Amino acid sequence: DKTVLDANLDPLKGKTIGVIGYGNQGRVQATIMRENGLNVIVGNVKDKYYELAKKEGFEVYEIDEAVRRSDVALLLIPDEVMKEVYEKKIAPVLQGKKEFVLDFASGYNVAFGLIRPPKSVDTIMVAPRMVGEGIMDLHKQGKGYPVLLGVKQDASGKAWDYAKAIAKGIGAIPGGIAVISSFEEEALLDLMSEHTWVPILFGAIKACYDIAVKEYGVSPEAALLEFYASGELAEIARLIAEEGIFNQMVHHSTTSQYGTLTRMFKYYDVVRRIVENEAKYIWDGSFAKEWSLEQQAGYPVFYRLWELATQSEMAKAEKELYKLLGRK
Amino acid sequence: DKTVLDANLDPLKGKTIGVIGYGNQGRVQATIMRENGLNVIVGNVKDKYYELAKKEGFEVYEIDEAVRRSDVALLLIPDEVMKEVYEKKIAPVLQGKKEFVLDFASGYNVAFGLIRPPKSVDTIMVAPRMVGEGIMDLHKQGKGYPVLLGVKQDASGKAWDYAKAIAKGIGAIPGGIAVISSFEEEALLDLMSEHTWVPILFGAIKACYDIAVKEYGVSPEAALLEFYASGELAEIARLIAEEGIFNQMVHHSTTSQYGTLTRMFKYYDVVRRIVENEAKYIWDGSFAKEWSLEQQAGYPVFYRLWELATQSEMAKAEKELYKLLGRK
Amino acid sequence: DKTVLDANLDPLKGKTIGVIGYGNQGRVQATIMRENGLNVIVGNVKDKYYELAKKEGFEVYEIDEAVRRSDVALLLIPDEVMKEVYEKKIAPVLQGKKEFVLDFASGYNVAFGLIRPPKSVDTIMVAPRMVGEGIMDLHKQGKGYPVLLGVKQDASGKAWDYAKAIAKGIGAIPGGIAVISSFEEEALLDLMSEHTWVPILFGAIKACYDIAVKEYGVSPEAALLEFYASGELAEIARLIAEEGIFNQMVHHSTTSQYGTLTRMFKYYDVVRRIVENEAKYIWDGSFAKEWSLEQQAGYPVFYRLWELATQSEMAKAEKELYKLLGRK
Amino acid sequence: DKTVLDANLDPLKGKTIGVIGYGNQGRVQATIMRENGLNVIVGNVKDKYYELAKKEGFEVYEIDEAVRRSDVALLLIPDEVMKEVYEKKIAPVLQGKKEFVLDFASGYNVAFGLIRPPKSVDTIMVAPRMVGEGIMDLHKQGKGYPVLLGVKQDASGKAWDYAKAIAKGIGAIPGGIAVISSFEEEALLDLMSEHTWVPILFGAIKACYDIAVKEYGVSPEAALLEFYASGELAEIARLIAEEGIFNQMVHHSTTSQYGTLTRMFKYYDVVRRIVENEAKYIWDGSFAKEWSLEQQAGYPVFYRLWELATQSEMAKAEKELYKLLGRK
Ligand SMILES: NC(=O)C1=CN([C@@H]2O[C@H](COP(=O)(O)OP(=O)(O)OC[C@H]3O[C@@H](n4cnc5c(N)ncnc54)[C@H](O)[C@@H]3O)[C@@H](O)[C@H]2O)C=CC1
Ligand SMILES: NC(=O)C1=CN([C@@H]2O[C@H](COP(=O)(O)OP(=O)(O)OC[C@H]3O[C@@H](n4cnc5c(N)ncnc54)[C@H](O)[C@@H]3O)[C@@H](O)[C@H]2O)C=CC1
Ligand SMILES: NC(=O)C1=CN([C@@H]2O[C@H](COP(=O)(O)OP(=O)(O)OC[C@H]3O[C@@H](n4cnc5c(N)ncnc54)[C@H](O)[C@@H]3O)[C@@H](O)[C@H]2O)C=CC1
Ligand SMILES: NC(=O)C1=CN([C@@H]2O[C@H](COP(=O)(O)OP(=O)(O)OC[C@H]3O[C@@H](n4cnc5c(N)ncnc54)[C@H](O)[C@@H]3O)[C@@H](O)[C@H]2O)C=CC1
Ligand SMILES: O=C(O)C1(C(=O)O)CC1
Ligand SMILES: O=C(O)C1(C(=O)O)CC1
Ligand SMILES: O=C(O)C1(C(=O)O)CC1
Ligand SMILES: O=C(O)C1(C(=O)O)CC1
Ligand SMILES: [Mg+2]
Ligand SMILES: [Mg+2]
Ligand SMILES: [Mg+2]
Ligand SMILES: [Mg+2]
Ligand SMILES: [Mg+2]
Ligand SMILES: [Mg+2]
Ligand SMILES: [Mg+2]
Ligand SMILES: [Mg+2]
Repeated sequence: DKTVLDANLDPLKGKTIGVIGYGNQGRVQATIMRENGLNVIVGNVKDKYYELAKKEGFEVYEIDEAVRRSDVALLLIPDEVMKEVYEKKIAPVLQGKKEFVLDFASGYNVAFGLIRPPKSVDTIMVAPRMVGEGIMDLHKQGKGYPVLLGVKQDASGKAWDYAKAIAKGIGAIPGGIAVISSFEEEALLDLMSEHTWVPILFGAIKACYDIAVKEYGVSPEAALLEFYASGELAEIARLIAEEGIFNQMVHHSTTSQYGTLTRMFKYYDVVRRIVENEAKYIWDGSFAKEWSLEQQAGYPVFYRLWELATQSEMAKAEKELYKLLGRK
Repeated sequence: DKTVLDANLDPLKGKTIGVIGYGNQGRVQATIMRENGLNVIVGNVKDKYYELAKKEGFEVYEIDEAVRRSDVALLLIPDEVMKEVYEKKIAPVLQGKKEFVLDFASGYNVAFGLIRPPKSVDTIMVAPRMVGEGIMDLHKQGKGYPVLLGVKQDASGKAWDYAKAIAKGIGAIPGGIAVISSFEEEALLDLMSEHTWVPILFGAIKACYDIAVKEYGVSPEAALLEFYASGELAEIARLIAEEGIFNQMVHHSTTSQYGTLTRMFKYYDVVRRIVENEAKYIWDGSFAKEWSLEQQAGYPVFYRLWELATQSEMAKAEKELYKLLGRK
Repeated sequence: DKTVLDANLDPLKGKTIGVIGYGNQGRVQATIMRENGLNVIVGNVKDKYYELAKKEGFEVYEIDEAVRRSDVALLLIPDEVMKEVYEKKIAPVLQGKKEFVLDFASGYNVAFGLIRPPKSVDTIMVAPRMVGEGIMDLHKQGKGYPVLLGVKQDASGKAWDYAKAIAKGIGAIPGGIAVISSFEEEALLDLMSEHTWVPILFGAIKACYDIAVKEYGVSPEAALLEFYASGELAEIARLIAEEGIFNQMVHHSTTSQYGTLTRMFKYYDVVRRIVENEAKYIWDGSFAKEWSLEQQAGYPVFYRLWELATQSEMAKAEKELYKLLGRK
Repeated sequence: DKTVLDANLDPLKGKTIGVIGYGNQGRVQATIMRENGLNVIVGNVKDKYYELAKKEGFEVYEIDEAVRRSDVALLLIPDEVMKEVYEKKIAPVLQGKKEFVLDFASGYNVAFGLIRPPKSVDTIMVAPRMVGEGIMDLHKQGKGYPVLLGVKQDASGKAWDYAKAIAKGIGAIPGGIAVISSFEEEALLDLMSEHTWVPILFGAIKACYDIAVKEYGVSPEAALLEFYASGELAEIARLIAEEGIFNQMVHHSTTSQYGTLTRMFKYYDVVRRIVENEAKYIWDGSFAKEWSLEQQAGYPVFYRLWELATQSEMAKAEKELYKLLGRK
């Protein structure tokens, strides 16, 4: 199938590599690669992270100076401002090149056309799915992790070879796997989660609390303990990742199984409709517009919602309680 | 407030205690109490668990023989068959008593009237919220855990004193806390979760998979990795339990925060309606009827759904994949 | 294709066979097989049918005694009570075996999990589609008939070989055919008919009668003669089975063809919706629950409907008329 | 209650005050305060208003120069551009301070997060409800007026003391009153009016005119005279402010009272729904976004609507008429 369990490391040996940033990924992937036998450099904004990077023994020039020396570059930085940074300080230099290769962690800014490098640059993606600390939590075990790979532009007939070369250049395969997928799929997926089941889950919990309290005379403490103040969800998620989502429920009671299955097959259509709506909203590029404008206005809605959420009853009760249990 | 952080241990010292069962709770609570300085006994069906109980040094008679010797009894056994067991082998003996006390882990069978002991028995509840192994995972740390307490019938003016006595008799407070609550609240809560956000979550995930695959040319492996085959959810749940549900999201990107909050406040009404419907269905006693009948018929629906779920596309793909990653 | 026109008879020669029942199928299939050169026995409730079976020269022990002697067993008895009979008088004995094979006529009780034999028994189906008398009405002609075959559990790598062996052991192929199909498909099909076009047909006839009488001043006799008191439908059905459903209509008038076709293509969506609803109701296992409970209550609805139907106007008129025509 | 009828003047005596602007409020409040015995200064854009300010005897430096000298600052300028002005010319200087206090007239830019001063500055509000000329029209009478007060950030445990100090520093209490209220309430209120009853009123008048003319053959002049070209509304509003909204209607005829009351209680739900929608739209921060973007695009909609309104029939007729009556 489309999977790839291991591959070569030929094109990247002999070349210099440009790593932009020393955050979560940047540090991890960079240290890994240095330890994989390659000549690498770092580009960073001269601040605390720069202190830490030069600490760990990585020569760090300015961004553009690291792009002049390298024939490859990894832009391991945020998604909300990368546009301007690329426009001012990277595009000029890049125009001062002929054979180059650029790789990202996310496909947001490219899938939607906010960044359109020239045709003289092979354009690719390599994206994992962790938060970043799990990857050292796996590397010290000598394991490997899974990732997604994509190619946007090939001007060398070699983008895929560089793709798998990089893949092995970060310690994913062998030990994990590597999937090949467009920039578009990656963005679509990373967003669907952030728009569909996470917020639905949270709203459902909030509603259960509000209902139980204001309509059957229950104490906030008990509600919080049942719903999320207990680590039940965490163990469930672990068992899911280990055994399987359904096989997991065998460790539950028959009553729970019955209710859960019935209600699942009873509400599948509604959420399906919702997911359709949101995925369509995304595929078209509307959400990117919405978000970019909300940046350009001053983040008002962001502000007001962050306020409302924290000034809700549930949050205050959680505050009192977490205080009681010593939890910070 | 209604909370209780510590209390006495007076009524239970000098009396014998009857522990019915040696499963997860039974073993844990029983060993704890023995180690808390009390004279205890065990009643069990003579099978593997009986071997393990007599192994760990607990004299174990027959059930009814343990109820004749004890003035207290803890029925630490399932919720689906306990009815018959109480009718045949416990009610007679109990009628052969005057001052007795009975406590449960769950309020299902009592809140709905499937078990109505005489008026010569103080009736109570003590219910934690773990799965059971976390409690030793906390006891070896000398900590304490939270629980719920309830009283159904008082024929001694002392049910609450026995309640807190038991509470401390199992190593919850001091170290955790103890909430007081009817049998009804406990059942309502344990069920709302099993009917509202768990199945909704699962259906949403399933729908995201189905959509992404059958409508945007996406490979199954990537979908599974993004949604649940990765341990993302587990870390999120842990951070929730530690910091707070909302404060958790600070460790995410602004884009995720924005989308999540907007969509949460956008879909809150729908799930609210759903939760209303289900909670009402429960408060009335309809679900208990449904479930009892489904038992009396031969568990057909249970069977067919357990089949359909496992014969779905997502499950088969998860099978192939988990095999690849070595996960059992 | 999946069809099978003939096969072997090897595994069943040398073994003893257990036939449970001497009703329509039991007698027919048993006599056929005896005449096909096999050593067979019979198990039956000692009543009139037992008299008839021992009459026709089949040694008949008790049920369980016939299962102890046989390595195969055919449960040729009803679907509504077979559960208890299997639980009490068959499951014990079967537990007293290692290599066994069990076959049914219908898949109701198995497809829905009301009967779950051990894993040490190959489980199969062989189901024809007649009412039973047509099969002798074909055997004396040396023909063969069609059937469905299914396998639920294979503990021998041989369930299919036994399947076709049995198939030929009853005189179906060669002469007819044999289709392979799950238990589930068989039940689904046998029920869809009993829920979709039969009752719709009957209700349509009833409605035509009621309308014609109470709204255009027509005589009951004429209505009954036109609709069903005449053998028109029978000849139509015969021609359907012989030539084909559509090619049949050539023997009609052009007017009939035109009206029929137009109205058929005009009402196809409605009945489609209905059929969807009912098939879904079945696939899930709800109907089995409904029916089992209606048994457990005392067949009240059954009773009241059997009353209403017979106390309707159409039935009384049919009574008077059939009396006139000498029809019993 | 929350009201405050008079308070102290202690913290502001000995300190210098920074007044930004010399418009309606700026001039009024500044002259008042100077006349209340305080050392004050002015910051202004060097234009006509600057001429007038230096005319009236207020030393006026540049904006930032007035913020360097003052330990307090009052930003008495518009709400639509204040953002940039604060970003460029005020934030730097303010960063060059430790103990500072800032007060506004409106809470728009702060309630929605368009301006977030540091935590080393106590942030407050003092907002009246006039248009500004009424305040001298009251001061020469030695009266006092009502205002709203708010505190956004306290880094001194003294924000409220400065609040009431300022309050008395402008001649409101004693003589009027002072209410305490968040920035949020002030903005919400100032906007609800501008979105709910003003535009509804205007649309109702417009519709009455259009209807009367185009459907019962009436002359424009009469319609205009009845509806608003007469000063009826003004006298009604005055009586409202004086006596009370309802007690006002006693000076009317019984017929008017009856019709008005009935129709009021008959249409209360509709407008309630409308008001809910708009208030919700505001609380969330959507309107601020809308307005900021409409600025960033070039005020197109503003333009087109200002055109349509003036090119309507009613406006032209009003033009002809007001000309007739000599009204400019
Ligand atoms: N939890 C996470 O942060 C994960 C990030 N990703 C993706 O990788 C990218 C981020 O990777 P990380 O660096 O590990 O996360 P991060 O949030 O720590 O990235 C911050 C980095 O960007 C640099 N930076 C910040 N502001 C800058 C500015 N104004 N100008 C120039 N440089 C600036 C900083 O040097 C810093 O190293 C994102 O695009 C994301 O889609 C993928 C998986 C998880
Ligand atoms: N994950 C869990 O199992 C938790 C259980 N509870 C509640 O506690 C009760 C169950 O406690 P556990 O024993 O720890 O769970 P369990 O599922 O391990 O219960 C098995 C025990 O029940 C006894 N038993 C089982 N079948 C029996 C039968 N036919 N006849 C006589 N005795 C039989 C056995 O002695 C066995 O030890 C339930 O009511 C549940 O509501 C509360 C929190 C979590
Ligand atoms: N003729 C029909 O109505 C059709 C029957 N089938 C299927 O075959 C099976 C029945 O086969 P048949 O015997 O030919 O129909 P049947 O209605 O004549 O069944 C009566 C047989 O069941 C046995 N029996 C009845 N009550 C019993 C009891 N309380 N305890 C023990 N044994 C009892 C008797 O030995 C009797 O011979 C059904 O499951 C049906 O799904 C399939 C095609 C047509
Ligand atoms: N009738 C009104 O306009 C009232 C105003 N308010 C609130 O008070 C504030 C306005 O108060 P006023 O000064 O009396 O109204 P205003 O409209 O006369 O304010 C204009 C002032 O802002 C200065 N200014 C204008 N454009 C500038 C620019 N590009 N750069 C720097 N400075 C500029 C001018 O020097 C002028 O003094 C607003 O925030 C409003 O919410 C409250 C009650 C009524
Ligand atoms: O909600 C609960 O605590 C569970 C139960 O079976 O009672 C584990 C699912
Ligand atoms: O910000 C992202 O990209 C997250 C993801 O879905 O992987 C953490 C939320
Ligand atoms: O209904 C009838 O009798 C038919 C006719 O053509 O008249 C044969 C169909
Ligand atoms: O509309 C009018 O002129 C009023 C009347 O009573 O006629 C005063 C209200
Ligand atoms: Mg994301
Ligand atoms: Mg993600
Ligand atoms: Mg439960
Ligand atoms: Mg629970
Ligand atoms: Mg049938
Ligand atoms: Mg049939
Ligand atoms: Mg305003
Ligand atoms: Mg106003």
